[PDB]
Amino acid sequence: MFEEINDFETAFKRLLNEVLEFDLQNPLKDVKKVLCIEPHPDDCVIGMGGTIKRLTDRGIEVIYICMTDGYMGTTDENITGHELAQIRRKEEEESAKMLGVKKIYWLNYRDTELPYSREVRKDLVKIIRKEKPDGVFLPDPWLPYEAHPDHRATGFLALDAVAFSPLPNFSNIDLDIGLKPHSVSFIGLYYTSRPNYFVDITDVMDLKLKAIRAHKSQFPDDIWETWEPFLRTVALYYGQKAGVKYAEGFRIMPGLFYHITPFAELI
Amino acid sequence: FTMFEEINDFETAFKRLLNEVLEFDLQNPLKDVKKVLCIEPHPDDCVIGMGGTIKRLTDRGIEVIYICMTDGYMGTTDENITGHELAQIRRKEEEESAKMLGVKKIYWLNYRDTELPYSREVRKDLVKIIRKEKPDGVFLPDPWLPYEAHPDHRATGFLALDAVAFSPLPNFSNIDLDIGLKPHSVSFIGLYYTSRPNYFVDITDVMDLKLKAIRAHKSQFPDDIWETWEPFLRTVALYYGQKAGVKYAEGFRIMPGLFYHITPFAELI
Amino acid sequence: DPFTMFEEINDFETAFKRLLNEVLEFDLQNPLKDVKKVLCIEPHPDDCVIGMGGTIKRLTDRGIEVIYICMTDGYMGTTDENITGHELAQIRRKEEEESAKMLGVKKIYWLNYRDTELPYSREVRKDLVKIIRKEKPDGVFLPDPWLPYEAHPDHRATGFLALDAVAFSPLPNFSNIDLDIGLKPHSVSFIGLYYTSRPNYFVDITDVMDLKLKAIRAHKSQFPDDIWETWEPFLRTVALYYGQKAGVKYAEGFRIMPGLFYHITPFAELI
Amino acid sequence: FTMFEEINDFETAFKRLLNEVLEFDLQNPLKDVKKVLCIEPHPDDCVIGMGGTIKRLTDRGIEVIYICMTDGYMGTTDENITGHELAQIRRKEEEESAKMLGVKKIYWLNYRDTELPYSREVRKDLVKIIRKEKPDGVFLPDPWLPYEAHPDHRATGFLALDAVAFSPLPNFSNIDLDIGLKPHSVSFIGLYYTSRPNYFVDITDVMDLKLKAIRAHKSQFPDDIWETWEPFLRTVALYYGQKAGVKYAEGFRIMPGLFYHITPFAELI
Amino acid sequence: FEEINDFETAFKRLLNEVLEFDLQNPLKDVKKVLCIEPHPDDCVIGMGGTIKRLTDRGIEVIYICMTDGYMGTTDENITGHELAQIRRKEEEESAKMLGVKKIYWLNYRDTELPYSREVRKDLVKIIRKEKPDGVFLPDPWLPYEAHPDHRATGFLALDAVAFSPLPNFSNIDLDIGLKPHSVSFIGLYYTSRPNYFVDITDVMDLKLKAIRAHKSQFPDDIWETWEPFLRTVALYYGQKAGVKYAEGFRIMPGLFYHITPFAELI
Amino acid sequence: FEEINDFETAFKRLLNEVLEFDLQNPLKDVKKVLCIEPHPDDCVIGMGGTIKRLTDRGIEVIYICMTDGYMGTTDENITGHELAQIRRKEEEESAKMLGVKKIYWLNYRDTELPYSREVRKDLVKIIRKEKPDGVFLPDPWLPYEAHPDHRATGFLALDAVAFSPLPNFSNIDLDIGLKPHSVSFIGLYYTSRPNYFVDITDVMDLKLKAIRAHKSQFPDDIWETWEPFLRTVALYYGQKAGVKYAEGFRIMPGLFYHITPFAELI
Ligand SMILES: CC(=O)N[C@@H]1[C@@H](O)[C@H](O[C@@H]2O[C@H](CO)[C@@H](O)[C@H](O)[C@H]2NC(C)=O)[C@@H](CO)O[C@H]1O
Ligand SMILES: CC(=O)N[C@@H]1[C@@H](O)[C@H](O[C@@H]2O[C@H](CO)[C@@H](O)[C@H](O)[C@H]2NC(C)=O)[C@@H](CO)O[C@H]1O
Ligand SMILES: CC(=O)N[C@@H]1[C@@H](O)[C@H](O[C@@H]2O[C@H](CO)[C@@H](O)[C@H](O)[C@H]2NC(C)=O)[C@@H](CO)O[C@H]1O
Ligand SMILES: CC(=O)N[C@@H]1[C@@H](O)[C@H](O[C@@H]2O[C@H](CO)[C@@H](O)[C@H](O)[C@H]2NC(C)=O)[C@@H](CO)O[C@H]1O
Ligand SMILES: CC(=O)N[C@@H]1[C@@H](O)[C@H](O[C@@H]2O[C@H](CO)[C@@H](O)[C@H](O)[C@H]2NC(C)=O)[C@@H](CO)O[C@H]1O
Ligand SMILES: CC(=O)N[C@@H]1[C@@H](O)[C@H](O[C@@H]2O[C@H](CO)[C@@H](O)[C@H](O)[C@H]2NC(C)=O)[C@@H](CO)O[C@H]1O
Ligand SMILES: [Zn+2]
Ligand SMILES: [Zn+2]
Ligand SMILES: [Zn+2]
Ligand SMILES: [Zn+2]
Ligand SMILES: [Zn+2]
Ligand SMILES: [Zn+2]
Repeated sequence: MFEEINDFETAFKRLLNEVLEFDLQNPLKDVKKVLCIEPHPDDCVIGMGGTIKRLTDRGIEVIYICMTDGYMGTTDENITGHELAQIRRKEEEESAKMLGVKKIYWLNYRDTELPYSREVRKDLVKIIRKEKPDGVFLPDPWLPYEAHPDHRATGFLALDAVAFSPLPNFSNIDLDIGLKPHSVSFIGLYYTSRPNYFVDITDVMDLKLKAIRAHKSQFPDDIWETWEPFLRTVALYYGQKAGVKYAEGFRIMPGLFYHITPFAELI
Repeated sequence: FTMFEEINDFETAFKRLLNEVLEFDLQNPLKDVKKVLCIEPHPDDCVIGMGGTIKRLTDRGIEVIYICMTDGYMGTTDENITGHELAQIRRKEEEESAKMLGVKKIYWLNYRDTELPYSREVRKDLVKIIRKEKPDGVFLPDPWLPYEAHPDHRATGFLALDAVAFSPLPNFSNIDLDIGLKPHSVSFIGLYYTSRPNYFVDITDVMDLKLKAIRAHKSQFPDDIWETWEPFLRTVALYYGQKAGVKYAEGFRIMPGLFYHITPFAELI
Repeated sequence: DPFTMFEEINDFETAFKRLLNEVLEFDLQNPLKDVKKVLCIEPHPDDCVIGMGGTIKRLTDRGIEVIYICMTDGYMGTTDENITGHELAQIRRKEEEESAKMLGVKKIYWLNYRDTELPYSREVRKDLVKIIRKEKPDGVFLPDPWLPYEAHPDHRATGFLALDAVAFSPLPNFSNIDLDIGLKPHSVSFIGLYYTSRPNYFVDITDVMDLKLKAIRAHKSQFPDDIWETWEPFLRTVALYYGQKAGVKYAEGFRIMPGLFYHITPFAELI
Repeated sequence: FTMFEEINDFETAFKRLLNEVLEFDLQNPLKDVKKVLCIEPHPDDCVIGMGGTIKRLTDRGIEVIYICMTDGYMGTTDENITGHELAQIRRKEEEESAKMLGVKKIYWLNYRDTELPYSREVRKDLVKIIRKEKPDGVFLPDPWLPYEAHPDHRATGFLALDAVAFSPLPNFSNIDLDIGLKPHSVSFIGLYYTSRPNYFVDITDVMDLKLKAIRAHKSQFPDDIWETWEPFLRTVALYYGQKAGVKYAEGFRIMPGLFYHITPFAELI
Repeated sequence: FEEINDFETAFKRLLNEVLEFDLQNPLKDVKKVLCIEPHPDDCVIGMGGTIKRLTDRGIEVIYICMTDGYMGTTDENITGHELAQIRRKEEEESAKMLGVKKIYWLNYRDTELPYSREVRKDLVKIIRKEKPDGVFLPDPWLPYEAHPDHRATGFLALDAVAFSPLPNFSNIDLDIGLKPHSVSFIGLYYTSRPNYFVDITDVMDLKLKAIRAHKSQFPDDIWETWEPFLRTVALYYGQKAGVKYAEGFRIMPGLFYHITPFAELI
Repeated sequence: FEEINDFETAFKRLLNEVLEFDLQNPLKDVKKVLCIEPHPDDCVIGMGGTIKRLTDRGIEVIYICMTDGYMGTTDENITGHELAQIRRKEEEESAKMLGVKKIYWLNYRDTELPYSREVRKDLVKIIRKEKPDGVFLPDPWLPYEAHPDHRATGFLALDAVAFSPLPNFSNIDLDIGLKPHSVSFIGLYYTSRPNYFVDITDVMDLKLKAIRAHKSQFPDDIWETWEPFLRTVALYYGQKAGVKYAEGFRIMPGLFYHITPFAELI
């Protein structure tokens, strides 16, 4: 019912606490397996590398999905995109090990050329339906001034895949060959400007930064002079709001708030 | 009139632009509207979004036509219902919901749920209807609604605005003209499902009919589901209500046509 | 980048100020310092003059080369049932050539994608990069694709495509045939967003306003007297909005940020 | 109509299928046709392809409507003519060519020369017209013409056949119905520009008018060009002529609608 | 590695010795086949007789239906959504009459079947799961075939067969269990250039009854024209096979579907 | 001279006098040609012999490779990214053996070559720069060609040739220096309807060695079947040219690629 209620603030608090059982305090309660979905090789480590270490240690299985092949990411006129792909595959495998990640799916869409297509949704759902994960981390597609199409696409496609994985009529051949529908229990947005849940990474920062530099191709010493200070400044932004030094921010909301929720911004 | 060049305050020029130049009436914005389109992504989006307001407009004697972008093919967790069945069902569910609110005509584009293109082709389909029904008003979902993760919603919002904007251009889908349909300018644009509403409608009296017209969509709202949705729908009506100083309201964003293009102060309404 | 350790910082506000001033050398005060050549990228014929026509005059006068890229052909922009889109294109080409001269713009590239039908495709990125790589410009102006309530697809597309083209122009693996036929990669030094609701850098145009408005009306097809009764007051009201924030009468606003902030920068909004 | 199962020769069943079951009339195939569409990829394709036949049909009192798929934007080597100019020009050139042959109405889709999609959207546009003009006949270029390297031609051929086939299905572009246009079945399909024609038309009397109506397209045929095209166009008319036992003829391939689907003996006509 | 100097010699040696191409008994070691149909009814109309004979000889036959049949009615009262639901049941009944147990439905909309990468990926996924020995698909080179769903299905089928064995193609299929697969046999049905026939004179009455199972597609109005047609087709194929009623197929070695200028000579 | 009443007369006069079509020595004034190949190896397999002979007679030959060869291995250990890198080196070595110095790589992915406007624009850009006299491309009408990248390359090549001289097509090409260009000669390789041949009996062993340069595509397993095939192809072409081993091409006037119902008669 809820007919008896006359205040919005009352109905809001009752909707989150009683109806949805939304737990912002310990939101990872029953999570044994998560997917981290990264646009490019290095996006998971840069975005939430610290948190992935902490989850790996607490004994939680972490699987990467890498949307693109990193083909474009060099100014060096001597490295063909084909070489760079081969390289950045090895660089992610090394970064992965340092953080405790064992499995990585490679979609192999070309860097800069990631469709916001039905086909890519179907690919992501196939994996979600197989690995039956409890949680999914994906980049916030509403991050202001994000000018990289592969990031915007990955964010939207991830949410669509999460939302449609439980619908048996969606990519129905997945069912006809064994894969049953699946509902993810937890959705975390990384790389967000409106985080509502933080993770202290002050202890783990040095490992995070070493696991980033594992991506040698992306971070020679030239480049690293600018990126190290940046990455620290990011951790401090998140830290300020979490009252620690170095933190990683995430936006966590109930699945319901990703649809026709005009008060979604109030968490 | 007197010279606009003479103005030195923005606040002055702004108030003069809205009141004198545009004649923008936030007070009674539906003044001369005899016919409106409500554009819904899925079967149930009109009734959930602005079902109350549709009843009130139907009663005040205003013709209300639905355009449904998709067929609802995907919207069941029941492994026994093919998308083809569910479409057939949700067509009947919208026809029943429609009658309860006083809506007589519904156009079905029949784009598949989850597979609504943001294509030129879909704009052409919407314009064709607008040009035929010559409506005074169009309601459509705010495509800028924060955290809206459903592509069919984002698409419908953008496509609707594009269709409104391009319906009056004779060079757009010119075959429409060559077969009878003359260009048309809509007089009124309302965004429903918005987090930035500037105009409200008391629905406290009509809430029980609205909720009954939602449950008409049996396939979407068994009792399991309805335990969570009823409280939600009420919480939404209260959010809108708070800002309108009533209990249960429906919010809309209404702006002048001009503000949907290169208007850096559009947010200030 | 002096004596001090970046690890030793415990305040965000400190690290932020040090990132912008020392690491990035971000100059919001005089951001155009060493710019001899800019591209202005416009969705339709008239978008450059309406958006930043004043600023283009001032840059032309200070001796800076300004090149237009026009994404579309303006084919759709008339209610007159007698003008075919093919006529209107031909017309608006001449109207932009006249507007261009009044502002000191000599070169204009026409992509000739049809008005209302501008793809957000790879192909269009390749076209923009080709030009950037040829003209090796120091600066690019493009419309803010995050402008609230912008309902025109050609505007949203142009904004995104422009940023992508800027970002990918320096990657030799992107449209590699461009290289194989002479065009070397290029890094733009400056990015300005026009038509933005979050400007951080202004330009007094109070002196230039009357020329700007005359250069807009050069687009006769788009601004008969009927229409102009509503647009003149609007355009002035816009200049005042920007003016208020710049403490002058009539200004043009731009959003200028470091290249890095267009990617995974959660504090990008704080500028 | 008497006892099909007891046939044991193919040749018998074939002759009975064409004569009795389909009533296929290769002799006088235009019997009851009062209105036809000629579908041309570019401005000039109808006059070059079947200009003579169009004159003869116009004279015998039959209404002939052009559909032009593209705008001709690309068709000049002159570095001074923008595609926008050339479109405007070739529109006037087709209007003058049209009058010389007795054609009053022309639909312009305005897809750009070289950029004609083989999309669903273009089928929907063609069906809209077919459903309005309710024509008895449609002429379109044979998409199986060997070594045809122009995509706009291949596309137009396929799209035309699809539009003919789908015009009578009420579930196809259903909004067409919801706004007045009822389904329509075309009675006659003619392929022009074909290497396997089965029906000819003497144009020996009309040739000089045809050639004058081609040159109406000044932009496409200066004197330089015309030195090579006039002899070509005559050589084509002779190829068709040889098979029709006249001097100058126009060839068409006419088959029953059914043979455009899963007909392994389609080639035997 | 012979320096042979006649083409006719090298040709006969290529087919018989190098490729072991058996036009005589080409189904030798086939325990499982896919029949790929554009629309519900295309398998039964095309090769319904042959499917019965393969079912009886104990061979597993699986249907893949590309489209939903949404468009296939002139009746202004039947929504495409109804017609889909109906034609699903009609194919299930037709299927049983011929001994077909499993049917995959891609549910691409009738008239709207993309020739996209995405559709290739869908077909490969199935091929890689069912590991079939054989695939039947409609000849995309059939002259005057004006139905896009048919042309598309033909091309997509061949592409799927060709790419199913490449581990780099739709690599996620592998990462979740499905290993690459090489089909051993490719049959084109609905072809004007058949090189292998099947007597269906005994089975014809069942075939025709299994077609009429598709009530929506064949009321009595329509059936007056289709029955004679379907018989005339069987006779065309029959004439070349020296029986009354036959079904024709084009069977070639995998290799001949690529850069083979003498492919036509079989 | 309108007053002709035989077709055969007008036809012979059209080819000889009006068009000056020279099937006898069609390469007369050609100093530079493009060979357009779908995959790395398609030029050497298709017309490798002819490329050697043109290189020797002092004619510049440039390759355009549409795809990256990413898919072309059954080996589950080679990522497509590795295979691309490899086949680049394999084509560079094959190229040198035949006298080819320059190669353009479009880097569209194997199996994923769009028949898009964008790809036409890419090909025209090159044609307009290199101003070649001749272009060789695979016959898109080759019967039973089931590889989409081949069909696409054929069509795209013809479109690029046809549109390179139109200043309104990809107009930015002009605005940055590249003037329009008309190719003088079009040769279709990999065709079943050739009208012009080239003896390669002398060059065969080099051709075959230049093919095997593509190690990734031709281990010894594979080569057992391909060597006999490649010889059988050369013999097919040879038979019609009255030599042992030949390469066939279809050469027609530019005009015959449009609305020419007698195009087949050459
Ligand atoms: C798009 C833009 O202007 N921002 C730049 C980023 O694109 C860029 O990120 C890197 O871009 C490459 C090009 O596509 C990618 O291959 C690479 O994966 C990606 N790296 C990350 C961090 O995801 C960064 C750093 O090069 O600079 C921005 O300015
Ligand atoms: C996108 C997301 O994660 N949010 C969920 C919504 O997608 C979902 O909305 C319903 O989605 C179906 C799938 O396409 C539609 O058929 C149906 O019309 C739609 N309902 C509405 C209100 O339009 C809702 C309901 O399950 O839950 C969200 O969390
Ligand atoms: C309502 C909406 O979505 N936007 C309208 C605009 O379309 C329109 O702007 C003009 O649109 C034409 C059609 O695409 C363009 O050709 C024309 O250049 C464009 N003008 C500018 C400034 O770029 C305006 C003006 O009528 O109204 C908007 O509301
Ligand atoms: C495909 C090819 O290379 N053949 C040429 C034709 O494509 C070409 O056709 C002409 O193409 C122009 C640009 O697409 C069109 O504007 C023009 O209408 C069209 N001609 C006709 C009569 O349809 C012809 C003519 O230049 O030459 C062929 O060689
Ligand atoms: C293009 C044309 O004129 N040929 C017609 C066929 O397209 C048509 O095929 C039928 O099309 C329906 C709509 O796409 C399908 O639902 C239906 O399954 C299909 N029939 C078969 C046997 O597959 C046929 C039959 O109406 O008539 C041709 O003339
Ligand atoms: C389509 C089909 O069934 N025929 C096969 C050909 O497709 C195949 O060609 C090869 O395909 C690979 C995958 O795309 C390519 O990487 C490779 O370049 C290509 N070979 C050539 C000659 O270019 C051939 C050989 O693998 O076998 C046919 O059976
Ligand atoms: Zn990234
Ligand atoms: Zn919805
Ligand atoms: Zn504009
Ligand atoms: Zn043409
Ligand atoms: Zn069919
Ligand atoms: Zn190849």
